[PDB]
Amino acid sequence: PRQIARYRTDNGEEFEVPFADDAEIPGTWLCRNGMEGTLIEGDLPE
Repeated sequence: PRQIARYRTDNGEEFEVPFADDAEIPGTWLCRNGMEGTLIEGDLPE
């Protein structure tokens, strides 16, 4: 989806990253801090 994705890091810092509508949004992504932040409700867990 074409939304601004927001990954919250271990520090609680929220990270904004604009994706296109062709891209799927996961709840983990390496951020500019060097930590995989968790986007608030994203992909489907197994």
